Amino acid sequence: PGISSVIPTVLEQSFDNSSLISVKELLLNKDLIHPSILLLTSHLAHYKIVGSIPRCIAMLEVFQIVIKDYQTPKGTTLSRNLTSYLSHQIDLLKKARPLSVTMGNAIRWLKQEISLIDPSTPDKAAKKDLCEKIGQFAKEKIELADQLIIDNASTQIEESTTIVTYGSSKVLTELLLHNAISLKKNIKVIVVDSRPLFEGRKMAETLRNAGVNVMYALITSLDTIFNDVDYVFLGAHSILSNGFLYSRAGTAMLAMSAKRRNIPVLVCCESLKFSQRVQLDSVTFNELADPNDLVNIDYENPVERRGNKGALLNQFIKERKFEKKKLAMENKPKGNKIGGKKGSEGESKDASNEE
Amino acid sequence: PGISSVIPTVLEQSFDNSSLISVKELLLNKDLIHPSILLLTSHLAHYKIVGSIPRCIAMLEVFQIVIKDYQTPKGTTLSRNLTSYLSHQIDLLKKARPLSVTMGNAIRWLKQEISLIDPSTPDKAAKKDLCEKIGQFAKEKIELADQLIIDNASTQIEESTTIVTYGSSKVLTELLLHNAISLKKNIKVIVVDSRPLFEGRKMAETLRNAGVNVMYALITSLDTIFNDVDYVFLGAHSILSNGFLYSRAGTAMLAMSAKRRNIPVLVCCESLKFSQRVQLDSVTFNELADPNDLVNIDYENPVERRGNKGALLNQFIKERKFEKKKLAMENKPKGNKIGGKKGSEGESKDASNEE
Amino acid sequence: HPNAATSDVNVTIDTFVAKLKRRQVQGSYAIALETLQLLMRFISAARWNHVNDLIEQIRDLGNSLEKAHPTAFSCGNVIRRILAVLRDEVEEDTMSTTVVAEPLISSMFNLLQKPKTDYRQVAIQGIKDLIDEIKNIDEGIQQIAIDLIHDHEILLTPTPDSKTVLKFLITARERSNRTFTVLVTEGFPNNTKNAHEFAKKLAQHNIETLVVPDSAVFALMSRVGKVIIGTKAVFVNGGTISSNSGVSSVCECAREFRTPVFAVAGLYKLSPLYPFDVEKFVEFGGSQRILPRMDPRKRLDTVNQITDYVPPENIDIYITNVGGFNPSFIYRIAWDNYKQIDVHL
Repeated sequence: PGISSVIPTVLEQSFDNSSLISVKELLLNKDLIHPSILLLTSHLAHYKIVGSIPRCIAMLEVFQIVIKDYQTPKGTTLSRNLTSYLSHQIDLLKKARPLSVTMGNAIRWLKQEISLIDPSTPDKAAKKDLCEKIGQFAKEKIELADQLIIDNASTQIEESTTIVTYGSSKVLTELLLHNAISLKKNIKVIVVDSRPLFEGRKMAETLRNAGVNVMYALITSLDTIFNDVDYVFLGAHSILSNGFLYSRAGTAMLAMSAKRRNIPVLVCCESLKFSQRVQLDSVTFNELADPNDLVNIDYENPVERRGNKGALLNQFIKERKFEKKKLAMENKPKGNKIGGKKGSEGESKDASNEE
Repeated sequence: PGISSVIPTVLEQSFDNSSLISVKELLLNKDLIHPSILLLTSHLAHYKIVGSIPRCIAMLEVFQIVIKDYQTPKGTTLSRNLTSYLSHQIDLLKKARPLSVTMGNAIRWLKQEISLIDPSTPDKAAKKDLCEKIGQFAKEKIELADQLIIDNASTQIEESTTIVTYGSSKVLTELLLHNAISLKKNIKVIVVDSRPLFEGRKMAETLRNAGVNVMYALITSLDTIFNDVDYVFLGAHSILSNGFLYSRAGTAMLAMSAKRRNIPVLVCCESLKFSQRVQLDSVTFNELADPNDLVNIDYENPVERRGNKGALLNQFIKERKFEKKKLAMENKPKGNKIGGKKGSEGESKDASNEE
Repeated sequence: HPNAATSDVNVTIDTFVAKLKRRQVQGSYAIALETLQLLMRFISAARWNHVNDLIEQIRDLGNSLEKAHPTAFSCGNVIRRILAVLRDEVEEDTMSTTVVAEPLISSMFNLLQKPKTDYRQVAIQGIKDLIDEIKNIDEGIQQIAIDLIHDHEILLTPTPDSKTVLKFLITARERSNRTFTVLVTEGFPNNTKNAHEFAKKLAQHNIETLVVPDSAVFALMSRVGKVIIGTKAVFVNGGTISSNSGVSSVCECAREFRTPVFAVAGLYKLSPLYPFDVEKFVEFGGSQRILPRMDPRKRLDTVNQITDYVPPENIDIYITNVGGFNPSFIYRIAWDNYKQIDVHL
């Protein structure tokens, strides 16, 4: 399969719920691995733009491509080693960087589809209808859902709106853009961003490219802009059957602040982002990358500089860890807008049986 | 010379700072000690009645007695090895049961007195005036203050009362008794007890000795107790530089409960008990004692049953530990009744530099 | 009074002004020292014999300095302290020159109802005393600090910059048996380098280091035991202005999760001016150290501030050379060295 273990950075006395590293620079790859998967892995390893929603879509696309490239062998049948291949791919993905609930759901659906069509139907005719149906699924459980989200937002969001957000959630970006150019309104949109990533920055750039009045924000002082701020969406990633949000960065802090000062916090979601698994704190299941993302003096991303920073083992014990995904709270995100239109996160799994 | 080492039971893991060990049964000591101090120490160690108010008084009395008995040596002056003797006494006291804030104050006063009349005087003229002075002081800063507090309390009650109580606060006993007898109101008293030392039981007995309408319960039995009932009273030991309630055991929970259930709490204090030692937690310095305070199986104190438990040093991996002095939450108890009638505990050290 | 005689009478006033405005001077303590030196210079060469006039002149001088810089307060505070020192002495003197007791140290109703000597040497001595105080605060805080730290407790430290706070930490760490682990936020705009330096210093002594992103506090707070600050300015109703970056949100988090908040403090660092609005006292920061290139700046709006203000709703103790004090109480402390007259100069 390749190379595993033998890597820098200590085990860390504080927080070790999941493993931390893998395969970045390619050598001795197996003679059957599809290049699209490899390229995706390479991307994700040092990714700026994507998070949750587009990733899944990309994965789906890749899978479709693979299916297109695949034909029924003379010896082995259509359902003989496909599942094994899928499993291998999943394992590779895991090794690269842990995944999302939507992805899991998609995998499950794929598995179901594999079972559904019997290994006796014409092979050319089989994948003809398969790729169509997958496309249909994609349209419905993503694009249609996005449309529905947009429409939900439309009825709720007032005449002239100031919207403050965090992240790179593509749906929200789309919504903002819609508000700007399609339906046409005044939009004071403020975005916040952290040290290691530049998601917020990217979003701001995108907004500028569409022509919007934007405020660029950082952690050290959020309050300075609120103390005015009227309506707020958070960086949606995954909901659990408790009624929380496993989400990106110090969104939780922001939510808390919102709760303290006047207004509720609200979130839009897709009716396939939901899990049935549950957790309740920012210790439960941590999403980690390398402590190398914060060695360089900020400004840009690829720089290469000489100064002082660069000690993970050199000096007398130095641990420089962080987190990507944390716990957003329950009592505060009262709003949820999905493929089933409406509801509260207090109603944490009232659509999970309805499906 | 003295005795050290040989301590009972396992030392646990946390809260490992204060003296809790020792001479429970005596075996050889130094040869010029007056035995009244020793007797007092023996009493205090195995005491089940004392609670902040009387200890200091007792100490004062003992000191008076010592002074009365004191003979000035034929050789050296009135204070040469006297200081050494005093130090030894202090050491003995600490070994037996820690010096409280009141005790510290008393010690300070003694030291001041020592400085006041420096070596030049004979015997029956100096100590004649010293003893009288100290008596007068006792009369002033203590008894009269208590009386004042009582009378303040007297007015504090208006029309119709139903109360819940805790603690071996002599003053509180006096208060409630006064209510019962020489005020003839509609005074209802509900009692809460505690396992480490039986104060609640004593209180109940005292009430009975008047013939009071008495309900009786404990720390846990409260949720049903409020199903009309208004007043709640506590008896603090000492207040620090911070304004925090650095007192005995089962208070804080009760206070919290009271806060939750709508009608507030009032505590009583003395104008000498304040300290310049600064702490904000239970862990810093606490009354810690032998786990023998948790051996008895309910009902009474002397029963001794061979039921389920009765070992500690042979119990491999078991950490039985309890605390006696607590640090209650600052904003919770509303009214405090000191020498200047009434005030908020936000005062903290308003009388400390006043001296 | 303007700067007409105060240029050739005393040498480096202009230099001091430059240091203040253009920030050539580094360190609040250093600023204080400079102010003291200036005062000394004022005293030594110049002669007055008339006292009230001199006092008024000094007040004016202080006032002007304060008006020159609306967020550096040490300079002002030192001057105020000196004024206070002078005033009591003057009051004492008056009573001898001409030739009632209060319930406590100071009365309230005396403000509504109608109430040559070696003075120069005394004044000289005062400055020396002040200097000495400034030098050895830590030798007076040391045995009030090691009264509230235990074993197996995680210690959060945002904004670690000063030589005081570091020394306090070192003293604690010397007793290495006392178990404490240090979480340090980097502090995005300016604190970064300083934070790194602090971490290095900790490592030098053998103190366990954990480097923290500012977004990630909610994920840490439930595990955090005790929190220590090393502030620049202390205020009336209990709050502080701390040396830059990531303190407000932290405090909010603490309040939510209920966390103990220590603060290393000094009375000369403490100000008797009341902060009433965010719209004034909070000092903003440079976008220069955010994003290079200025053509994206046409449409977007970057918001950043250096030094931040704290509401008193959160912090709980002020570990001084005198002792740890309550925030909803510290006014009394200030008044035990300052007045209500020396406020709006």
